[PDB]
Amino acid sequence: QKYRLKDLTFLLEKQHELIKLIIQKMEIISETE
Amino acid sequence: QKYRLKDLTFLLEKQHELIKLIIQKMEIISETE
Amino acid sequence: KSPLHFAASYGRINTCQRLLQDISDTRLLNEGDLHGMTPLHLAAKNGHDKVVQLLLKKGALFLSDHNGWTALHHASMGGYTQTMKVILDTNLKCTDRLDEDGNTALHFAAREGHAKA
Repeated sequence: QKYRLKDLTFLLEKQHELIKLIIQKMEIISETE
Repeated sequence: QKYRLKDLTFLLEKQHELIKLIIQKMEIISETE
Repeated sequence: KSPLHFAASYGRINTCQRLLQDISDTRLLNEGDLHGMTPLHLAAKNGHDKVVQLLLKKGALFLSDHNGWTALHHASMGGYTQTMKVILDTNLKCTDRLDEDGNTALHFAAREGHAKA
């Protein structure tokens, strides 16, 4: 289960990177400040 | 592994905050109610 | 009605500012959905303090849904101390409200384990 937990951490970090990319590429028009 | 689990929780909470930001900034035009 | 509930529930603030224009008919502001939750209830449930502040600046009365909860009940169930602090500086009379089972906001904040709340 330690091995499983390490794989989980790796996947979660990849996912976090993808989400940051989404935020930095999206369109923002009506909700701008 | 307790320490690892705590780090996992911290990262997941940061990610949740980012997702809520995405929802509150995005564009919604064709799928509006 | 349907757009305002979504905009308030997900913290989309500019949509709220646009919808709440020509302030004269407060029937839209203080109207709940099918569970009786006004926009204030939703904004506090998801923990969006700016939307709560904006709605209070128009006055939202602190009603109650189909379980007796108030905005403070939801904000405490979630643990969002910031929207709680925003609520606690207005009427200062909702602190000791009771739902259908005589639970206060403190009951929920303690049951869920939110120390700072």
